[PDB]
Amino acid sequence: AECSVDIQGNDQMQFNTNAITVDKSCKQFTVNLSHPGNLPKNVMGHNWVLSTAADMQGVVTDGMASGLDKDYLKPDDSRVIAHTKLIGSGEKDSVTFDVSKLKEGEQYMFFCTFPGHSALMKGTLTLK
Ligand SMILES: [Cu+2]
Repeated sequence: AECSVDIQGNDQMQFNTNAITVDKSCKQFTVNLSHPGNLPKNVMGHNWVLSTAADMQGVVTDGMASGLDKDYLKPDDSRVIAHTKLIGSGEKDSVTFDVSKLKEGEQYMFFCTFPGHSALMKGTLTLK
């Protein structure tokens, strides 16, 4: 089983994957995010945030009102399962989480919470 995935967030406000499959055999799953763009995090910042499909809209909405200093995330938001930090050009960050935090038959969504980005920067994550 491949228990990790390398994802990129660029200046065109896009992730390089629209779907992630987490194999059931994995105990932990790792997401390695990088920013191959030229723009700084205050204008084109990207983070990889995971939540259930049902909680996405809430996380994104409250996230934007939180500000840059809060990584565009509502402090202690229980709806967030896992997340990388907000990164800009030339930066990278990884996040590892327990696969047991996920369940079969529930749709998950990964997305960037920087203002307006989730319009394009989002995708599905499923446990199979
Ligand atoms: Cu972004």
